[PDB]
Parts: sequence; structure tokens; C-alpha cells
Amino acid sequence: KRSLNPDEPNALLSYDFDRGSNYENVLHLTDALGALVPESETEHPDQRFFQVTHLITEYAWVQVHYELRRAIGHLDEDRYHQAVRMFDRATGLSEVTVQAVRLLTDHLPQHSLLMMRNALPEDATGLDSPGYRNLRRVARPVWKAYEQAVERAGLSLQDVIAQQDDGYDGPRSGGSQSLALVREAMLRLDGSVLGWKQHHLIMVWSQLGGQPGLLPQSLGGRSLATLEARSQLALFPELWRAAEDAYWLLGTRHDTDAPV
Amino acid sequence: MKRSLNPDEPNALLSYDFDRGSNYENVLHLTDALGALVPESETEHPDQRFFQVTHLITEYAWVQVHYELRRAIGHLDEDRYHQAVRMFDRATGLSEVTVQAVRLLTDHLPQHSLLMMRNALPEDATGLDSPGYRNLRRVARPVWKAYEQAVERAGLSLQDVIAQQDDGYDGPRSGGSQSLALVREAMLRLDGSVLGWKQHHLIMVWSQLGGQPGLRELPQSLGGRSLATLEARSQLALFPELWRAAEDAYWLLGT
Amino acid sequence: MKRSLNPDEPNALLSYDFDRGSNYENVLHLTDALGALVPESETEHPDQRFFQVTHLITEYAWVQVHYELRRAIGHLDEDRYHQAVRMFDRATGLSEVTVQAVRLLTDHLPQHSLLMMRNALPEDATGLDSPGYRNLRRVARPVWKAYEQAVERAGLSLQDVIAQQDDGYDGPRSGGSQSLALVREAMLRLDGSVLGWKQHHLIMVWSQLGGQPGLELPQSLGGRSLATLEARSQLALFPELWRAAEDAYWLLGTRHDT
Amino acid sequence: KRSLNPDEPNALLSYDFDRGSNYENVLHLTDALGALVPESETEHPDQRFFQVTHLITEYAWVQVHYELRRAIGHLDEDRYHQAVRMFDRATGLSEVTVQAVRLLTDHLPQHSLLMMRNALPEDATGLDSPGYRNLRRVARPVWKAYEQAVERAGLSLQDVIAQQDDGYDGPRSGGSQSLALVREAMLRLDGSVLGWKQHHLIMVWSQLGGQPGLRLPQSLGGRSLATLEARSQLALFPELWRAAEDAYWLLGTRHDTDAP
Ligand code: HEM
Ligand code: HEM
Ligand code: HEM
Ligand code: HEM
Ligand SMILES: C[C@@H](c1c[nH]c2ccccc12)[C@H](N)C(=O)O
Ligand SMILES: C[C@@H](c1c[nH]c2ccccc12)[C@H](N)C(=O)O
Ligand SMILES: C[C@@H](c1c[nH]c2ccccc12)[C@H](N)C(=O)O
Ligand SMILES: C[C@@H](c1c[nH]c2ccccc12)[C@H](N)C(=O)O
Ligand SMILES: [C-]#N
Ligand SMILES: [C-]#N
Ligand SMILES: [C-]#N
Ligand SMILES: [C-]#N
Repeated sequence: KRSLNPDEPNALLSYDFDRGSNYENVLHLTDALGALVPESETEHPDQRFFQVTHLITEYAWVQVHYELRRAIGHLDEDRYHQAVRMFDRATGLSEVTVQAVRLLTDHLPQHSLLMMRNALPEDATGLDSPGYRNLRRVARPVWKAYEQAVERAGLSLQDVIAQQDDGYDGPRSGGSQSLALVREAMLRLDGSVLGWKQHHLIMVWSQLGGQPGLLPQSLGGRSLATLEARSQLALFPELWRAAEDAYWLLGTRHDTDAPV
Repeated sequence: MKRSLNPDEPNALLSYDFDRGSNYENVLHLTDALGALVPESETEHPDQRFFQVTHLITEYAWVQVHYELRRAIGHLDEDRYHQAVRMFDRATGLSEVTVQAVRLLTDHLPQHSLLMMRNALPEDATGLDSPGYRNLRRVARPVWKAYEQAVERAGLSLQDVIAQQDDGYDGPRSGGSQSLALVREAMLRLDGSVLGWKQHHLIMVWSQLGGQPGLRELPQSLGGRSLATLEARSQLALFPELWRAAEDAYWLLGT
Repeated sequence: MKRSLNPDEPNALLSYDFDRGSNYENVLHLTDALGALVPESETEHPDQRFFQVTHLITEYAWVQVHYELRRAIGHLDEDRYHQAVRMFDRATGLSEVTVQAVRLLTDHLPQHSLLMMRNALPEDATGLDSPGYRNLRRVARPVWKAYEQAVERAGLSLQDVIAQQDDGYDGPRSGGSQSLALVREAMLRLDGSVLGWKQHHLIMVWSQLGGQPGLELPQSLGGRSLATLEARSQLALFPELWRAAEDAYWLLGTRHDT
Repeated sequence: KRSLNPDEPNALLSYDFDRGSNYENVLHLTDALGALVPESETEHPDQRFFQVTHLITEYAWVQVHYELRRAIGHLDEDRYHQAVRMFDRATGLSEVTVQAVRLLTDHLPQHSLLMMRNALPEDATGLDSPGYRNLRRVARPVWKAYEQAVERAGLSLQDVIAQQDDGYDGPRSGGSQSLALVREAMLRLDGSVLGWKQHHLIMVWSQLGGQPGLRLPQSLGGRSLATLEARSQLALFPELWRAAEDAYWLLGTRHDTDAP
């Protein structure tokens, strides 16, 4: 009934949509397609690709936030098994954001980006991303819910870390092994998000410069050094602290090795 | 000031704040896009949002596939082969996003959740009405046509274009022919990726509605149709002629 | 002191040097693995090495899949549900590596190269003799049996375990039934990934030997039509999971003639 | 035939191989499987998974090396289209190494790693990886071959970057656009290898510690994890990232003019 592409003479090349189908109705799809910059307003043929990769990312992150909320509810009621599924789903959605920014790295021409950017508004930065800002916000109540669940069960993090190793002989329970799977899914999620940050950094080096082996400024006026420093901020620093803790407590090698 | 996507959640740290009027949000029409999500007050199942978001991600990727394919037609019609290559490769990357979106359902959507949601869904609520799918199928013919006519204007045979992908092939080469070969190769990758989508979507359906063939009446879609019709449409390519040319090469070159 | 895979190479910067006796190399048995590559003096096509390596990578992932599935049997037999989960998830990740490796051929192996190489390959050189695939098919029943037995020892129904994946489900739950539910979900992900390998391998064959069904048939190096490949391609590792999926569709769906 | 696990007494669980089929003959598969540490010698059940992920990686890297040599040959003879394919193939092979290291991040138990690492030889390090040492060594001749091909065509790197943009109106030839496609493929390859380095770093943070947000552990060679992080930012083709930054300075019209 409608077309995103009205002035296209060739009718086989029209993007026909908004047919009022029940599939369309269920998804609020016409509403979501209405957010695309209208073809009559695009300033560069690469503009649509630019916008779509961000919208895909923001949809993935709002869903991450939704499932992390659910995981807080599960942990607060000691429903460990149900918490695991929320974290695994979140990791998968995170991996879509990684794919989406790597689309820019692999296919966004830097010269198109620079042309487009010379005309963008002044403080147009992903520091204002709602997916990113809310993922940072919610990470703290998420860690707290896990930490408190481990406490109620009378375990340490060193315990649940150790029980991932089949050869570890300490006594276990159903609850301790469930909290272990939770920790492992949480670590995979945080690893994925850290991966998003590194791939977005590699993208920036290919579009604006500043590859550290070799500074440019964001539209906010900020050196890329600031982006690069924030790129190593984790969702759950406590988990990475517990990893290093395991190295110090269980490694029996420190300050004894040398080159051969 | 910010708005909340979940404004009846008491704990502010659990609030999804957005619509802050930043230039990032303005340039992307992000607030409008987030407005497509079913309101939290109206969800009937906690997995409904996940359901919706995997579709919306897929449809954004497919409308972008369409946009880039139109560009590929424009290039091919003017013999801009290099520039056409990039459009096909970009489409393949977007298609791979759709594959991971539906595999998100395979890996994480509980069949039991799906069946409960499906019992309340409307009748003939089907992806046969997907704009992404229908318009992709629509545009695939003009796309094959633009590639075929560029090959014809070059006076090349498709068999020759296939052959010179092999470094060991000794026949005549030109910049034009090797360019059209890179276009060919990029086109086959795109179609193969789309055939991957169709199969992963089918594997999903097997895990959610049943009917895995290894088991040798079938379940039915929300429009009353057997899953065997889905399985048959699952092997239809975008560019049949490329798969015929591969078959022709085996017969001409196979000893 | 050292070896080279291309020793005659003029430019020393193009030499692939290995076997330097490092501890890294010693721990991994790397020299022996590199020793399996077709020698450069013996290659008959510049794409031969790509062909070989994609298979060797696949076979390494599948023997690891086998090792971890054996561990999953041992866990399930002792009711170590959580530990079994990890084995299945790991096998799934290893399976996804095999998907990547065959899609490398789809995306980058020229059909014309394949045909030239295929014309010179021995008779009945076929992946029906893949040790990875044969031992995977061997172990698939022992693996399903271990899961089924554990479910029975717990006095649960497969339909119950499926229902427990849904947060909205009101039925009785226990720590053991939800654990067995995470195991079911992990073995389904593995089987869907192996079904994914089969479909991508099929798509690759269509682009290299022909026979895309949307369009008598080509033959493998053993003489068999591609019709038998397509049929074997829908065979799952754990048919009883897919059976349980359809069982639930009839059991829970309320619109089968609506 | 023969079994990889002969002391397994249930024959349905034997991994049978060395059947002398032509499939195995062509592939040298029996020799390659013989590199696996024998089951009777493994000291931890996670040891095989550890070894196999390295072996997959080194197979992928030796194939990257082989195809980059071919790319040098193509470039020295101005066969641009042919070189593009070798770089694209290398990129796919690099992506296999990324998935292999991420298999350790997602599934290798830190506690098993530490147990295993406490018994490993001293200075057993991937600094002695042949895939890694040879890829670093060959990257210089690869870049020189591209650079010389660009010079011979009388082009600048700015020109081939600009020609990736459909809106750029400078004069083009078949050669210049072909050399652009080559550049774009080498950038994807180098970005993929930079991705491997970052995912390998994230893995190391989860196994030995040292995640930089928390602020050190030492390698089996006694070297601080800070040196690994420093080398993590070294590209194959630094000149490509230098030309990206060059484009920012030459073509961006915003520097030192924006602010929050
Ligand atoms: C899918 C596309 C993108 C997404 C989702 C995205 C998201 C983000 C996010 C969340 C941040 C804040 C991250 C942090 O500080 O840790 C950010 C910052 C930044 N992004 Fe992106 N980004 C995208 C594409 C781009 C592109 C194409 C460029 C440039 C070519 C770019 C350049 C930057 C810069 C320079 C910053 C730092 C802002 C500052 O410090 O003022 N990004 N982006
Ligand atoms: C991201 C999620 C999904 C997308 C993008 C999607 C898209 C599509 C498309 C494009 C078709 C038509 C394809 C063809 O006919 O060749 C289709 C059909 C179909 N899909 Fe989906 N789908 C999705 C999820 C699902 C789910 C979760 C189910 C069931 C649990 C499902 C079941 C079906 C069925 C049964 C058909 C056949 C329709 C008929 O023949 O009446 N799909 N879908
Ligand atoms: C990474 C590369 C490959 C791997 C790991 C692999 C593995 C396998 C396996 C396990 C089978 C038995 C599965 C079944 O028949 O259901 C098989 C069969 C088959 N493969 Fe492959 N394969 C690869 C590449 C190829 C290539 C490049 C071709 C031809 C272009 C090919 C053509 C066939 C055919 C025709 C069959 C049918 C069985 C027969 O040969 O009679 N495969 N492959
Ligand atoms: C697939 C598995 C792995 C591969 C292919 C691999 C490869 C490499 C390579 C190529 C290097 C040298 C790169 C550089 O330093 O710039 C390296 C260094 C290093 N790797 Fe790995 N690695 C793997 C797994 C691991 C694991 C499991 C650990 C520890 C838990 C580890 C810890 C380190 C450390 C500490 C270094 C720095 C060595 C030193 O500076 O002495 N790696 N690895
Ligand atoms: C290029 C620009 C930008 C990058 N992605 C954006 C999305 C919407 C609006 C602006 C942007 C980026 N933030 C920069 O500062 O360079
Ligand atoms: C599950 C159902 C459906 C699947 N995806 C949808 C999206 C919007 C509306 C309905 C659906 C699918 N079409 C079916 O026939 O089963
Ligand atoms: C091409 C050929 C073959 C495919 N993969 C192989 C590995 C080793 C030896 C031979 C092969 C394949 N089995 C065929 O029958 O066509
Ligand atoms: C754990 C260890 C190691 C990591 N990967 C290896 C492969 C072979 C031999 C040793 C290793 C690593 N090099 C370290 O220094 O911690
Ligand atoms: C992003 N900016
Ligand atoms: C989809 N239906
Ligand atoms: C495979 N053969
Ligand atoms: C790594 N060694």
C-alpha cells in the first residue's frame, strides 16, 4: 500500500511496505521502517548504511538491558538456572552489535565517512547512546544481584571459579555449580562487550586515524586517547579482579621464570 | 530531560532512559525507532520483546540489502564493475546479520514460550508478508538482469568468467573480465548467504513447530499451510542462472 | 637451526621457518602437525593447500567434539548435569568452527580450481570416510542414551523439561529438572549447529559440482548422485529431540486447523 | 584400522581412524591426527581442548602465509584482481583464528589453565609461534609489493582511498579502482589480525588477570602482561593506518573547532 521509494520509475525496484498485514501489525514494523532517513533527504549514498548499523546496534542493546533486568529478578530469587539463560541471550545479542560495527569497518568508505562527518552536528557522539548509557547503568545492579546471590549461598568467587574445572576436588552442591554457570555466562557477556569496544576502536582507527602503533578529535572535540582509555572499562570489574585473584593464589610460578 | 522506556519500574538504576534530544539521537531518528517496541505495559509474555527485536533487526538489514542492491544495478548498468562489487559484498554482510538474528531464536527462544505466544497470535501472521523478504525477491530479477547484460556488452561467456577465478586458468583475461568475475563471485556469496538464512530459519522451525524430516501429517503455519511448503521455498535461489552455470561447468569440464 | 616449508625460496623473508625446538612448539607437537601439509615440491595446484587445510581444521574440531562428548557421557551417567552442559556448549563452539571452515571453501575456492583438482584425485576419495563424521555418527546414540537415561532416573518427562525453559511456565520445578533442561537446550544447540554444517556443505557442493534443487545429477568421486548427499543432510544427531519438539507442538498448540 | 583411545573398552566410543581411505590419504590426515597428545599421556582432561585450539590456529596462519606469498606474486606482476582474492581468503582464515582463541575465552576453565600452567615448561610462549613469527616477517614484503604497485600506476594512497566513495569525482581507471579494492582487502585483513590480538588479550585477562580497568602477572617467560598489551596494537601494515589518519588531516574540516 506504501513505498519507501516512490520516485523510483522502475516498479520492480520499489520497496513496497505498509500493507497492513498481521505480520506487519504484530511487529510495529511500519513504525520502525519510518525511522529511516527519507530517500529524498539523504546527503550521501552511504548515509543509509551508516544509520542502519546504529539502529541495529541500539535494538540489540535495548534487548540486552531487558534481559539483564530479568536476570536481576532471577538472581534475587535464587533462580540460578533461569538467570543463566538471560546472560547467554544477552551475549548473543551483544555479538550482533559486534557484527554490526564490523560492517562499518569492512564496508564503510573512510572518504564517505569524512565527507558525511564534515556536515554532522557538533556534539554528535555515542557517549549519548541510550543503549550504551543504560547498559553501563544496569551493570551495577546486575553485579550486585550476583554478588548477593553468591553470599546467600555461602560461597566465594574463588569457589565458583574452581568448580568449572572437572579436576577440582572441593565439595560442590547443585547451587554452587549453578552459580558457577552463571559466572561463566556473565564473563562471556563482559568479554563480548569488551570485544565490541575493541572492534569499535579498530573501526575508529580506520576512519579517523590514531592507530597506536603509529591526535584526531571526536565531534565532541575530545582526543581519541579518551575513547581508547574508556575502551578497557568492563561491565563487571569484580569478575576480572577475581580472575587475577586466582592467578596470585593458585599460580605457583610468579617471579621464577625467564627466557630460554 | 530524559524519558523512561519502563517508567513504572521503581528502581531508577533499572530504568532505560532515552529520548534526551542529543545530536547522536537526532541524526539517527533513534527515538522514533525505539518507539516501535511494544510498550512494556502491553507485553503478554516476557519473551515477546526478544521475539520482536530479532525481527526488527532482520528487517532493517534486509531493507539495507535492498538499498545496496539498487545501487548495484545502477553501477552495473554503467559498467562500474568495481563499485558494484562493494555493494554485493555489503549486502552479504547484512545478510549474515539476518542469519545471526534468526539463530538467536534457535539458540535462546524457548519452544514452550513460542507456542504460548503463538496460540494468541493472529491468523495468517506470516513472514510471507515481510517487506524485506518480498522486496528482496522482487529486486533479485532486475539484479540478475543488470549483471547478465553487463556480461553481454562485454562479449564474454559466463563460463569464461567463472574459469578465470582460478589462477591456473590460462585463457584470455582483461580488466573488464576479471572485474566481472569479482562481481560474479560476490553475487554467489550473497545468494549462498541468503540460502543459509533460509536453511537456518527452517532448522529453527523444526525446533519450534516440529516436522524435522529425519522423522519422516505435518504441523501448520499460522495461515494453515504445511511446513513442507516452507521446505520447498527454502531452496529457491536469488540468482538461479549462477547455479545453472556452476552445473554447466561441471558437465563441460568434468572428465 | 630450523626447517622451512618452502626451502628453495630466494627471498629469505618469504620463508616459512618452523621446528625451532621451542617449548611452545614442543608442548603442541606443532612440527608433527605441520609435517602433514602437502609438500610444496609436490603440490599440483596453487589452491591445493587451501583445500587441504580447511579439511584438517575441520577434522581437528570434530575429534575434539568427540572427546568432549565422551566426557559428557561420563558426566551424565554420574548425574553431573552442570558439568555435562559445559561439554555440549564447547562441542557447539567447535562445531561452529567446522561451519566456518567449509564456508571458506564456498566463499573462496574457485569452482574451476576444484574441478581441475577433482579430475586428478583418486577414485572414491569421499568424506563418507571422514573419521570425524564417522565417529560422530557412532557416538551420537551413546550420547543420546546417556541423556535419556539420566532423564528417566530423575522421573521426569521430556515434555516437562521442555516446558521448564519458559519463565512463564507454572509447573513444578527442581534443581535437577532445570539442570536437565539446560542440558537439553545445549544438545539442541549442538545438533542445530551440525545440521547447519550439513546445509552449508550442501550449498558449497551446489556451487562446485552443481545440482541446486531450485533448477542426470553430478557424481561424487565414488560415483554417487548428489541426491544421496541431500538426503543424508537432514539426519540429526539426536532425532528424539526433534521428535520431542513436534510432540510439544501437538501437545501445546491450539490452532492446528484454524 | 586403529583407535585414538584404545584403552576405551566400549567400542562405540572408540575414535577409529587410519583406515587408509583415499580421503585420508589425500589429506595426510593420519599424520595430522598423530600430532594429538596421546590419551595415555594427558595430565588434565582440558589439555586436548587447549592443544587443538592452538593447532587449528597454526594451520590457519600457515595458510595465511601461503596466500600472502601468492599476493606478493600477483602484485609484482600488476595482477590486481588476483591479489584481491588472496587477501580476502587470508581474512577468512584470520577469522578462523579469532573464533579459535575465543573458544578458550568462552570455555577454557581458568582453574584448569592454572593447574596446567603450573606444570608447563619455562618460557613456553606464543612469541615462538611460527604462524606468528612468519606472518610478522612476511608482512613487510607484502606491504612493499602493494606500495610499489601503487607507485607504478602513478597513484597516491589518498587517491585509492578516495575512490572507494561513490561520491568522489576524481578521475578513475580500471587499475586505480582495482588497487582500491586491494587496499580495502588488506585493511580488512589487518583489522582482523588486530581483532585476534585483542581477543587474545581479553582471553589472557580472564585466565591470568591484569584487566586494565582494575588499575602485574607474568608470562611463562617471566614477562609482565604489560608487554603483551603493548605489542597488541602493532599492525601488519602500519602505512595503511597512517594513510587513514592522513585523510583525516587532509580532508576533515572540523579539527580544533568542536566542543561539548
Ligand atoms: C555502529 C556504529 C557505532 C556505534 C553503535 C557507536 C557507539 C559508540 C559509543 C557507545 C560510544 C561511547 C563509547 C565509550 O566512550 O566507551 C562511541 C564513541 C565514539 N565513537 Fe562511535 N559508534 C559507532 C560508529 C562510529 C563511527 C563510524 C565513528 C567515526 C568514524 C565513531 C567514532 C567515535 C568516537 C570518536 C567516539 C568517542 C566520542 C568522544 O570521546 O567524544 N563511532 N560510539
Ligand atoms: C527473526 C525471525 C523470523 C524471520 C525474519 C522470519 C521470516 C520469514 C520469511 C521471510 C518467511 C517466508 C520465507 C519463504 O516462504 O521462503 C517465513 C515463513 C515462515 N516462518 Fe518465519 N521468520 C522468523 C521467525 C519464525 C519463527 C519463530 C517461526 C515459528 C516458530 C517461524 C515460522 C515460519 C513459518 C511456519 C513460515 C511459513 C509460512 C507459510 O508458509 O504460511 N518463523 N518467515
Ligand atoms: C572442508 C571441506 C570438506 C569437508 C570437511 C567435507 C566433509 C564431508 C563429509 C563428512 C561427507 C559425508 C557426509 C554425507 O555424505 O552426509 C561429505 C560428503 C560429500 N562431499 Fe564433502 N567435505 C568437504 C569438502 C567438499 C568439497 C570441496 C566437495 C566437492 C566440491 C565435496 C563433495 C562431497 C560430496 C559429493 C559428498 C557426497 C558423498 C560422496 O562423496 O559419495 N565436499 N563431505
Ligand atoms: C589458541 C590459543 C593461543 C594462541 C594461538 C596464542 C598465540 C600467542 C602469540 C602468537 C603470542 C605472541 C603475540 C604477542 O605477544 O604479540 C602469544 C603471547 C602470549 N600468550 Fe598466547 N596464545 C594462545 C593462548 C594463550 C593462553 C591460554 C594463555 C594464558 C592463559 C596465553 C598467554 C600469553 C602470554 C602471557 C603471552 C605473552 C608472552 C610473553 O610476553 O612472554 N596465550 N600467544
Ligand atoms: C562520526 C561521528 C558519529 C559517529 N556515529 C554517529 C552516529 C550519529 C551521529 C554522529 C555519529 C562520531 N561520533 C565522531 O565524533 O567522529
Ligand atoms: C510463529 C509465527 C510468527 C512467526 N513470526 C512472526 C512475526 C509476526 C507475527 C507472527 C509471527 C509464524 N508465522 C507461524 O506461522 O507459525
Ligand atoms: C572433491 C572430492 C574430495 C572432496 N574433499 C576431499 C578430500 C580428500 C580427498 C578428496 C576429496 C569430493 N569427495 C567428491 O567426491 O567430489
Ligand atoms: C599458558 C602458557 C601457554 C599458553 N599457550 C601455550 C602453548 C604451548 C605452551 C605453552 C602455552 C602461556 N604462554 C603463558 O605464558 O602463560
Ligand atoms: C559513535 N559515535
Ligand atoms: C515468520 N513468520
Ligand atoms: C568431502 N568429501
Ligand atoms: C601463548 N603462549
